[PDB]
Amino acid sequence: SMNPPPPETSNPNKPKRQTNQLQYLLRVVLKTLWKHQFAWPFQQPVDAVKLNLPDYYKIIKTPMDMGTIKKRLENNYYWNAQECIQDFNTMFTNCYIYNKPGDDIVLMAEALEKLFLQKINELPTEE
Ligand SMILES: Cn1cc(-c2cccc(N3CCCC3=O)c2)c2ccccc2c1=O
Repeated sequence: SMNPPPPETSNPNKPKRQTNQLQYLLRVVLKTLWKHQFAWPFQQPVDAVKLNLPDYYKIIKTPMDMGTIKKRLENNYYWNAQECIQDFNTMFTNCYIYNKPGDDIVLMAEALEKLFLQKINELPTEE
């Protein structure tokens, strides 16, 4: 029932890049999802204490959220776009794993994921 530490957003010994694809993931993908009317449950780690979800971190062992992704992008945490795309996919998948089909949170994830897929469909060619 307690919260775990959040995912890492800083690691000075992890090698970093700022590729044109990563810039797109920030300027296009994250900004589009962040401003969406359904973004708010995804803008920070799930607070299992405040939300009374004592089993959330029993079931979800790879937590991820847009607040974390935003920090990772703004602090140039990633080497490549695939790492960040995997973070978005982890976020969506966690929601579908934990919750029931048709729950409000699942509908919200599905709306965000539809936009995510549209934006990643036009991920620019590297350099
Ligand atoms: C991804 N996610 C998110 C929420 C969820 C909804 C609303 C609000 C917040 N907030 C606000 C600040 C801290 C916080 O946790 C999380 C949620 C709630 C119930 C069941 C499942 C989920 C879920 O799967």
